Amino acid sequence: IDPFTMKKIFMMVHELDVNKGGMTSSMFNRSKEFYDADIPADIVTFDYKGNYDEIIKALKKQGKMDRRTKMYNVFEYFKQISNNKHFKSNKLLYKHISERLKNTIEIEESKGISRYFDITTGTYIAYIRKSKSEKVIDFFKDNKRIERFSFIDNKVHMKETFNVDNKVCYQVFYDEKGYPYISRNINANNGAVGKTYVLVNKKEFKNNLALCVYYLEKLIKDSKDSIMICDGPGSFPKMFNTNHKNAQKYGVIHVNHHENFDDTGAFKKSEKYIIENANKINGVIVLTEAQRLDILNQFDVENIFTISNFVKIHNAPKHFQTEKIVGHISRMVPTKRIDLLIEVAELVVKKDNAVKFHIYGEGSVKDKIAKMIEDKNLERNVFLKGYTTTPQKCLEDFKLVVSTSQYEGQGLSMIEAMISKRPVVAFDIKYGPSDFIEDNKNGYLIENHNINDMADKILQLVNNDVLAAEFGSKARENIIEKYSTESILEKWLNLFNS
Amino acid sequence: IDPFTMKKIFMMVHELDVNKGGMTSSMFNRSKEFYDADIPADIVTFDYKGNYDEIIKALKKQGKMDRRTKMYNVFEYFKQISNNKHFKSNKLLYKHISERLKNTIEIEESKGISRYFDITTGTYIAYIRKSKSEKVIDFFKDNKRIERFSFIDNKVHMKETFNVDNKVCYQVFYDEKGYPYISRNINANNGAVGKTYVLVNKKEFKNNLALCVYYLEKLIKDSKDSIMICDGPGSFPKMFNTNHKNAQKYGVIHVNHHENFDDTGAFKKSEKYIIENANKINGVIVLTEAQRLDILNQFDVENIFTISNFVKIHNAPKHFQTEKIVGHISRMVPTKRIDLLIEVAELVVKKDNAVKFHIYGEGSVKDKIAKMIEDKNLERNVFLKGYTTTPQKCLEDFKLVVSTSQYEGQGLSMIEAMISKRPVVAFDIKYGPSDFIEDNKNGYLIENHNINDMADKILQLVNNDVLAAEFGSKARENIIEKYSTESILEKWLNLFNS
Amino acid sequence: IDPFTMKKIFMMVHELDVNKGGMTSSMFNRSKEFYDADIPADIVTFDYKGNYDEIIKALKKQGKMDRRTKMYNVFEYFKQISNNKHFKSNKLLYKHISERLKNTIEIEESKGISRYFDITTGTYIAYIRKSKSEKVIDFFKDNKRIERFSFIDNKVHMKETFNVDNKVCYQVFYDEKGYPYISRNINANNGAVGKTYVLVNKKEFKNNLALCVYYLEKLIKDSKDSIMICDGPGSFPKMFNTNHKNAQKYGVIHVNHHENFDDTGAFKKSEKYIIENANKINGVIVLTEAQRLDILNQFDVENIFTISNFVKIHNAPKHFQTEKIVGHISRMVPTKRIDLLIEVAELVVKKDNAVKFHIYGEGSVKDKIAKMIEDKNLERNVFLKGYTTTPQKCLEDFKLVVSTSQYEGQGLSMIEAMISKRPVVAFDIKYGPSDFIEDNKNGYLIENHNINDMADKILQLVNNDVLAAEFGSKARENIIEKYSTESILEKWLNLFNS
Repeated sequence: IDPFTMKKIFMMVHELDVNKGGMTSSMFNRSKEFYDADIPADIVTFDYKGNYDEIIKALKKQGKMDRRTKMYNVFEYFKQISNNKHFKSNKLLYKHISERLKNTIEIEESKGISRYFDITTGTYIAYIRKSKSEKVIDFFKDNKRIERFSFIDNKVHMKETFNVDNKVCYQVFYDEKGYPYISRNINANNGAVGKTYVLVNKKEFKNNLALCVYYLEKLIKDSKDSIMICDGPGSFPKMFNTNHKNAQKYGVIHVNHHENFDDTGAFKKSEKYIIENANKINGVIVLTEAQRLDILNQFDVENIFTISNFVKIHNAPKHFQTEKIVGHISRMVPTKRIDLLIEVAELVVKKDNAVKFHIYGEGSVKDKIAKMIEDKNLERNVFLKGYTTTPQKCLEDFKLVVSTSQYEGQGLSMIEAMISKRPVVAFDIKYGPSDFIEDNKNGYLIENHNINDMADKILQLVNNDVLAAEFGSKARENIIEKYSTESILEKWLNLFNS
Repeated sequence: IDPFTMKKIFMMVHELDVNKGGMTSSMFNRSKEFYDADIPADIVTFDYKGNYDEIIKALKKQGKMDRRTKMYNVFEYFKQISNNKHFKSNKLLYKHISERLKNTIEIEESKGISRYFDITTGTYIAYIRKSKSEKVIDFFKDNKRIERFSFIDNKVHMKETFNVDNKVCYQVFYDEKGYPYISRNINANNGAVGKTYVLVNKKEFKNNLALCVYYLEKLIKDSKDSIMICDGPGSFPKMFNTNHKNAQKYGVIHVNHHENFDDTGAFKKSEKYIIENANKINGVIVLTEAQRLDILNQFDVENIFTISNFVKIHNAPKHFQTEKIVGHISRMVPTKRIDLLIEVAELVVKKDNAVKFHIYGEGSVKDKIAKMIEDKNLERNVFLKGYTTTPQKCLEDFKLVVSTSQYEGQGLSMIEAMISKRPVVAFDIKYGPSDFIEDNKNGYLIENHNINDMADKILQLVNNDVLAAEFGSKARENIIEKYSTESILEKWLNLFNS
Repeated sequence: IDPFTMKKIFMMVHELDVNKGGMTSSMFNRSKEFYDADIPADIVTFDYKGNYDEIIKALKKQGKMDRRTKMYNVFEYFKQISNNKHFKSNKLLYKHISERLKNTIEIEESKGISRYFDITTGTYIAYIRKSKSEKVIDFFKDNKRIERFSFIDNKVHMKETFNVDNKVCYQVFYDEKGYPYISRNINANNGAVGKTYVLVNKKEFKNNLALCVYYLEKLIKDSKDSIMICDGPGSFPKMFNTNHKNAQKYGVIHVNHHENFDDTGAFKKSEKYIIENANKINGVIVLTEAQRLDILNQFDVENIFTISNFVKIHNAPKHFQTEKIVGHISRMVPTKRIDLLIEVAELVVKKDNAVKFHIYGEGSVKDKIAKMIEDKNLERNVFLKGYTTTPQKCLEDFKLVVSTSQYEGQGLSMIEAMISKRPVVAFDIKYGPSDFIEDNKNGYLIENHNINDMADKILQLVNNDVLAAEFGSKARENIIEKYSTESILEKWLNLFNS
């Protein structure tokens, strides 16, 4: 690959945030590898945040995002156009705000929260809340909130309008000199973005889709060296609909495409739309051959390719754990079936008592598990430890780990554990686990409903230190041979070259 | 009749419009005949239209309204009072509008539709739509429409106010120099007019009824030579409630007074109110003796008189049609039972295929007929040709015509067809057809449910050219002897003279 | 008692009003007796009225309130603080109002009611209603009322804000120079007072409870000579929650504490809260030993004391009535079971016809009694005479009187009648009647469901003039011996001294 290649990759997803994992981790690391191979791979997002600067800076400070990865955001782009049209700050905006606050007395609620009342009439005028570098000002009309101005570092970046139910129905974004550059309608019911007005260019759009199609045609040169990769399934139409004639388009599916918990044969509606149009773009990528194989029968398309996530080999713990500890790391999600896990930890501890179960995670499964834990009185064995910033020093504490998930794209959490020499006991589900857990040499695969069979193989190893240690080391080394950076990279480059 | 008579007739109805037929046609022609006999007969209306000038001009251009017939409208009257109180245009109104639009940028939607956004705050200010000589300006508040200004020739004539559901709850009417002369409350639910404020006279009224009672006492001199004729049943209370001591009052009923599709013996509520008060005014007029007869038993009143509509004899077609074509002209209305018609055209064409059925009309029966047409697969026989501006050159194309109506006042469409020498096959219903279709000499009457008996007599004549031609000529000439202008006029004059 | 004692009693209740009886009568007279014994006893209220001055003046003019009794009201207090901070009238408030009314025409509705419309646009601006010394101005926005300014003697005292449903959601109170001193949120659904802003002191409160707790700590010196008596059960938390360490606190229960019409054993929720905290204050007072006795078992507290209302002996009528008249005085309330009364007056008059039944009262039982009266056709015997300002000259007209009440605190109306030498026939209910009607010496007690037994003893006396006269005189004198001022007063003083 030409160190001076003019190839560039644009990887698309709705938003980035701190403490948001999932495919964005896969995007971050994938960007890192492309740059290492001298192909810049940046990220494109389509949502509004007044503090994206702080968010990206923090993602890089925490080592989650490679320093070379840029994020291109649609509102930032028009903000930058607006910044270069005015050469004088919008004082009138501040005057407008200041005028509405004159003739008021202040009544404090607490140190950064006060209300303001007209001193002639006693009418409720404003609510002001201040925290650190942020400030919100809420204006009232007939004692109902109508507007909120949001500030960062004493500069307005956003104004919101509220309807009779006190929900947002309109937004304005201001540039760094105080000028409005975009406004847009919000449907108060569901929060869907509607008509979008690009004020700085005197142009209207039907909605954010139309806005971003336009943005991408400005952002991404129409050359065969421009590569677009859409990871966010919700964002695929933005890519699909541009008028690029020469730039390449790929869509990546990160999850099982079958609808969750269905016997109809139902496919998730977005991922089905992406798959069905595979022959209208350069390619749809899935993480396993298993999934690629299922698709080629099910659908009449051919442009389906298998490319695994890159895998990064962190250093293993210095010490094998031997205390009968076994943990679970995950978001608290229905599809990871932690409900079965507690019903196996129930089983393990009726038979062997000194085993305990450490659970890290946050989500819609936590407080109906906590209640599930002591309904059957098990919280001196089963522990629910909340969120994990450092889920590698949690791996060191574990002898083995468990996965009761029914639906995965690849199961990276299971791979990541094997890297720390911590062997895995998990369901034989699609897709992922069947590949990198070799039954009886680095961890166990069970067939997916037999939580009883899970009892045996789990407490087997929680009292066999040497088979615990040897399998984890066979689990780490297996990963290294199976998922090499150079192998993945090559599959990418063959697609781009055509 | 004195060519210098001071008699004048005021004929009342809610509104006039282009493409609105029915009794207004009867009013138009009736006015024409009264003027010919040297008695002016003008029309009074009670609704608001900013473009009534254009509407009346067009009605006269199209030859629907006699050039001598004036329309007196209640809002026009107060508009004219306001016009003579101010001698300087209302610049402040335009300044008010212009002020709210300053400091905006424009964002086009299409060539005559743009939106306006405050350039300091980005707030949505206005929507402007322009077409030819008309313009509407919509102002927004918290991103919801609150007001609409309507323009004709760049002059405001109306302002409307909108509630939270974006429905009108208040209206203002402006005179030709821009001054508000009337405002009024609207009930957003049903559109009923409420409190009405006559600003130019500093006076309030309970509602449009009270307003128009007042108007009529100003418009119509209280002399025995002032004659009021109420045609619009909805407008009867306006007439009934004035304090005129000397002016004559008549009400005309144009329809069957029995409630439609009823077995109770139910009378339409308005027409019952008019009938019950017949002995409290000079007279209630119905179009047939049949109907007059039914009333005199049913009710304890005597002032019921029969006077037919005037009938105008247009020139007949030069040629008899002989192609097996037979048509239906009507609004698409439940009471004209076109449902039976298609179920007779079904019958005719199972027996004789080369017959086809041309249907002109628009209404609430059209798209459940179109579907009814091909559910039984008949659209190469039965044709639905939309609206008719020239329903006489449609008469020429026909050999005969059909009426499946169950409820009529007289059945003028059936008479009008006979004039074009096109004989009629229609139900023997009340009221009208029993009079001017002589069974077996100019057309057929069937008894009203036997659509099978209709099959026989219809396709009889669609293949008997000479009985088709002779009956139509017997149908035209019959009309001429039966309904003469001089005969009708005389019945009117005897009422007025008493 | 020291004529120079620094003892003072503060008696608490939500509001005072004219034509509002009940415990406020008991408070009025109780105040009178304390002052006579040289201990000032004033009243504290917690609601807003712009005309409290007129109301108190009228209560004293009518001899209902002792001239020495002051009323301390929470809003008056802050009004007075505001009055002493400004030394210039708030002209801007009047300018604000005047500005919104300029450029309008007036349209009269009647002599004190007019509407105002902008003369440039015709928009509805205001509604003004004037009566005597009061005026309200309503302002409109998009033809919906948003604000009402209330005036007394041409000075604003209140401004109200209206929501989309035209209900109050915010109030402002202005001082006598026109300055806003308090504003507060109203929940439009139920009318509950919320966040309260004491503008004159730049301070906020959670609600009226928090406001009044604060008020009472300012109003009532924290000394053992400050005595707080809470009569209004709704107002007990205001007293209970102050931080007074030294001032005494008593709560008085005026009614049966059992929930009305219940078989569960349910206690009225407020009175239960007061009773349960009896040992946390100086004492809970009930009107009878009977009720005190029921409580000491039912609850685990001891600070329950019995002290009767003071009783005032008005002069008796000069003449015994002997016409068979027998009356009922009461508010028309479910708990006084006038339904049974009419079903005894039914019984009395089937047997003796010349007896009639005079009923004075107003309430939620009147119009389902009127209908109940002639459904059984009895209004030439049973009479419903409306409200009574002079219920002593109604006592003179009566030979005896009746009470069918199931629930009482003491039954003062029954006592008051005996004073006029009018003996009572009433149910033996709790609490009260068992004490001061001695069965067979001054009136009759029946057991509470036997309305038939009531027939006998009633018409017995309506035809025994001498037993009617003698029992009433035994009824008057009994009261005098039983309920002496000095006896009551002494029970109070022993509590205060401890």
